[PDB]
Amino acid sequence: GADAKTVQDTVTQVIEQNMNGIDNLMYMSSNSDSTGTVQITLTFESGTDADIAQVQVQNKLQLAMPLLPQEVQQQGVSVEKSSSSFLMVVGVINTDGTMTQEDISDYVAANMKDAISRTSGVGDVQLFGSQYAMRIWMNPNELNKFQLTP
Amino acid sequence: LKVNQDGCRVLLRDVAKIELGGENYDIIAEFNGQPASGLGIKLATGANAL
Amino acid sequence: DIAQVQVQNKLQLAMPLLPQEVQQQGVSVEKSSSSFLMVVGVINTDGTMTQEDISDYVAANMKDAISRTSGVGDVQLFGSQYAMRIWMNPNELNKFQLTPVDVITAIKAQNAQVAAGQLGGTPPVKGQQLNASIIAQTRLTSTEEFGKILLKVNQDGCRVLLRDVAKIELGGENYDIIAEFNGQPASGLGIKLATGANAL
Amino acid sequence: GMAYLFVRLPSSFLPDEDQGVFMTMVQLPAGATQERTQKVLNEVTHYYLTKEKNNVESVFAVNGFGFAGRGQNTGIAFVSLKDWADRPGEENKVEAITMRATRAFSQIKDAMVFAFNLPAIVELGTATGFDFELIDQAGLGHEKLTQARNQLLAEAAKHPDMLTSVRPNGLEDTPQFKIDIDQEKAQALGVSINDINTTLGAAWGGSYVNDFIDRGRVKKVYVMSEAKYRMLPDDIGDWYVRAADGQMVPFSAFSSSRWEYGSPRLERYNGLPSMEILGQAAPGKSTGEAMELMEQLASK
Amino acid sequence: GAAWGGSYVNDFIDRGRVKKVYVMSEAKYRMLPDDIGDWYVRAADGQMVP
Amino acid sequence: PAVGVVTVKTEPL
Amino acid sequence: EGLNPNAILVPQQGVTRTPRGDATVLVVGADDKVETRPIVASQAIGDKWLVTEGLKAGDRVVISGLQKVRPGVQVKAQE
Repeated sequence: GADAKTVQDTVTQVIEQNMNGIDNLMYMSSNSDSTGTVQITLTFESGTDADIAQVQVQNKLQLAMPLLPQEVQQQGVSVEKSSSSFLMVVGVINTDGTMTQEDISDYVAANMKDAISRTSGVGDVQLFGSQYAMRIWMNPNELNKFQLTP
Repeated sequence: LKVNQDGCRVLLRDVAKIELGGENYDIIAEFNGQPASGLGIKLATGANAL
Repeated sequence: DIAQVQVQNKLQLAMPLLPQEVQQQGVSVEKSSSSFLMVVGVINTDGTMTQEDISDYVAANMKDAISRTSGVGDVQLFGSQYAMRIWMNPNELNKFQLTPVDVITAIKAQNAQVAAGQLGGTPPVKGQQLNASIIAQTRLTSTEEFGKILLKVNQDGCRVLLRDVAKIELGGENYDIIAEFNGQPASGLGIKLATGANAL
Repeated sequence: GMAYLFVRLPSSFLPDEDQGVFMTMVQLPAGATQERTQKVLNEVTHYYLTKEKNNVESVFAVNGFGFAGRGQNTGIAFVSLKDWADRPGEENKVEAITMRATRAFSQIKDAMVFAFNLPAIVELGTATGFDFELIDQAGLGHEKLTQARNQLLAEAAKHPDMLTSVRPNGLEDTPQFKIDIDQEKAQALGVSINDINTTLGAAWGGSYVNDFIDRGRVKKVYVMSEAKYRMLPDDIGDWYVRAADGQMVPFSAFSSSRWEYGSPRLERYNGLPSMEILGQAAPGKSTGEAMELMEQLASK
Repeated sequence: GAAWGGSYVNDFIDRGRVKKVYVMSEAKYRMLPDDIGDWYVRAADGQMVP
Repeated sequence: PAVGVVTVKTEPL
Repeated sequence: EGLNPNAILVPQQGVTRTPRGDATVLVVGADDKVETRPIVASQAIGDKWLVTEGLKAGDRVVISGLQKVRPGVQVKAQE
């Protein structure tokens, strides 16, 4: 719903104006989007784990948590540590195509994906896809028909 | 949803469409002629490969 | 760091227990030792700028690339950021029968940021060629944009803009500290020792 | 003379040897929809399947996604091959496949599309491309930083001897549509603007509300009206809002609107206003020479 | 306490910089214990009440 | 160099 | 439906809000090196856009190739 300007201000400048006392980087980078997925990338000094400075930064992010728009943290924010390396791609599709890519996505995602995450040796299973939802499609002729607002 | 004093019930299906939902709908990803679903795997640190 | 995250994570257990407003401002959960390092001062020797103005000059401008420098502990701002500071008149509030709470309700009501969306996001109709983003109501920038913020009216439209009862200026987030260095204040900047800093 | 041949030798990093796949970058002009993009992916897909049957063993493209920016004008084809033993011959090696691909790209109209190999440790760039950012420290206008930027893309095009591509990842300032509201009209309606906008992004950005259970699974709830109902600016005028009286109210009762620019993918590097400036050098010239060049053009 | 301890509300942007918003009346308007009586509040009828 | 060039005919409303 | 049938209805593709507060569409030149013309783009109509300003039927407007091409490059027409 919000733009890259709202990304920059309500999210990103919160971080920049909280990325303070930050330790052991090599640098930091970030980008914006109109879609809403803000991404900050944080290149750090080697020799150490991700986890110490991870919890440093994500706990001054914990200091930054009510400063967020309430709505996105009501959705949730990925504050992750991952090295950006794949392991593999996994090809999951109804060859009939009777099911949507969403249908396969929440099929494996609810069903199968999780016990892969209950198996050894996992980084992230990128769900190219998502959960189902209660998707709803209004009509202004119907709201108008009953003199209503969403 | 709303009524009048008669109780003329209004239902959410009467005003809108109910279904399952992608949280986005943005990636039409395709592999070998049909659009296909994909599952990335990434690395566990300190694990094996073979 | 270990006991730091112990205590600050039982503080994470303790977060909603707070008054909501101070955590709306935030908590200085700080692990640091009390070790100073150089507290570098600057001042317009004319003194045309207030110590707030110097503090916001460095704080917006200079301070942060000092935080982009090696070995740094805390960059201590003896000072603060600019803000919005408003000074009411109960004679004028009383003149228009005004509660400032509802004034704040208007402040949120026009100040805030509106998430809008796009001109036909996914999935659009078949044969659609164009999507772009809907652009909507913005958080404000100028104190005259702030100054023209609408308040109560009458039925004719006898409107009330902003302040009209009050006063707009920059906001010292406090006003409590008076430093002085030799005839006038300045900006001393506490560049404190980091833990593992390498000083020379 | 041994020392002469020692100093005269050029250099490189660790090579892009084989991967088994290649990474297929697909870029379109901005403003174009995912439908037209989808058509393009069908075309390119059709090329490397049909006109490249003999070696191509994979496809996977992502319509809508870009690792260079997740937007409607980009797509990626993950294209594998056969066995190495099943691809003997130098034309059956990845680079020449990409050369014929580039000849296809020159043949392909209405596109800026190129495939390649990534680094073996993919987090390093293009291994001929320096990454270059450039940040106005004074806050002199992102748009004017874009003026000086693409100005310095013209300047970056003034030296084809130095570079092989001076290309950015510039996701362009878009035509876009600002809707202004009069508060005295709104107070003349006496209706809370917050809920008007809640109605708006509910119907024009979509509204999450809450969750539920299917078969023991917590799930999201989304609501936004039909594509035909969320398509036009005039569709904006269709939406009626109850006021304090109970009257259904068009947005156009109080909404003006207009167009402008604005880039979807903004960037800030080390928290500082940046734009992505890729560049690969021409072969035979080190990137430090490109540093001396563009840093003496950073005088400009 | 909005007018006698200050009132933060929210933030904004100048030149790309999120900034606080405070409001509390004049020093001469916040000085005396008698000045408390100088403040008037709309009651249930909307009438200013000292 | 060749370009896709589409040309105007606007007869009815 | 409807009013006067002469109505410059170009599809949305060449339609550019250019620059700030403005809207031009780039046509090719007669010597194939392209030639932008600012036009009053009226309301979008269907998959198209009403224009009042200047343009006629038969004007060598484009579609595809606008990104390799800037003003000053010759052009070989395609539909």
